[PDB]
Amino acid sequence: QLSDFQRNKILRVFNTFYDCNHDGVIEWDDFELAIKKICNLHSWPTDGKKHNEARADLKLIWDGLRKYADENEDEQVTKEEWLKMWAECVKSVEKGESLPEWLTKYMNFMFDVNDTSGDNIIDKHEYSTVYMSYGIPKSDCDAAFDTLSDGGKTMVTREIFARLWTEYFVSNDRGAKGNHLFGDLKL
Ligand SMILES: [Ca+2]
Ligand SMILES: [Ca+2]
Ligand SMILES: [Ca+2]
Repeated sequence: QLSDFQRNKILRVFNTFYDCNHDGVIEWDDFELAIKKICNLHSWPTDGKKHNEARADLKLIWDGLRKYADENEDEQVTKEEWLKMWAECVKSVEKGESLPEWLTKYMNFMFDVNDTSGDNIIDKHEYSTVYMSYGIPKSDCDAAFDTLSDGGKTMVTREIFARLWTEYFVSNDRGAKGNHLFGDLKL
């Protein structure tokens, strides 16, 4: 199963990015929250393309996560179910098979949220603008971004971001740069 390192990486994300209302479970309510949070960030109209567009993708993502981790079918993902899922989902990515569809779907969703200007590149400002809005300190965005972009040597494109996403969730390597996808970890 998952090491202390992996567990904590998987939990850190649960508590930070998924459990918006901060009550200890994931539900549709946390997603209506995200949508609000990102609209406030980018000043999208409550009813524009981006708002409804985003509401569609999250309905998909949620529907994906929950037909996947919600063993007990009550429309709620517990940390217990989250971890139980990730356990087998991880040992299955290190046996050859790729991620679940909903998880790629969230990754593209996140990428598009970052890539404000829409040139297919996350620049340092766009990055810190997002991740500061989830509580990650400005300095942990700068330390992170220098790692993910490789002091400027690598362009953070949709493709590169997806590969860092997988490293984050699955790698048991402390040296792996995808570890700092969501803000700098002291390792
Ligand atoms: Ca919640
Ligand atoms: Ca449940
Ligand atoms: Ca950009």
